[PDB]
Amino acid sequence: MVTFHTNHGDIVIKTFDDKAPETVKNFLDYCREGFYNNTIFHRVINGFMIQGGGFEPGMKQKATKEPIKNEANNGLKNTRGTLAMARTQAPHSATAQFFINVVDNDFLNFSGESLQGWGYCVFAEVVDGMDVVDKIKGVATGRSGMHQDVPKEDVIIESVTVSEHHHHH
Repeated sequence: MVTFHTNHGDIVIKTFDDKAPETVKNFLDYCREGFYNNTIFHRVINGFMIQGGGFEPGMKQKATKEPIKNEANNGLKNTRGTLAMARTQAPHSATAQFFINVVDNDFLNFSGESLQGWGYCVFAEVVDGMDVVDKIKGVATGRSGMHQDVPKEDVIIESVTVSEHHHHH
């Protein structure tokens, strides 16, 4: 379990380690290194998704590690509440940026191992605090430089805490 402490409240997510192992490992390495601390949700589109984890206040982009394999051929769908990795045109270009689907976004789903089929890799899902996700998706937005749908008041991930539960027979 991972908890995003945002300035709108907590978002509690469960990772899908078995179905997106490289993605989850990449995501947890960034969390534990402080990478998402003081990043913002820089692209907020109501009825679509909220996207964050790349930019500090002022649209200061952080340097990232090497990009990761797209694991979207895991069968998981971009339904409301799931997290998926943002990326550019190249299917294997994801680094740190992720988004939370706020409706079912079927058109993001993997349909084949190709430029247009690869889609977006679901690796986790919100298990608590969708109210916080729904409050964020509804904030006022505007333009910033070459970017659009930037929240007029920064929506900030202040920090991330990881929760583990270990079981012994």
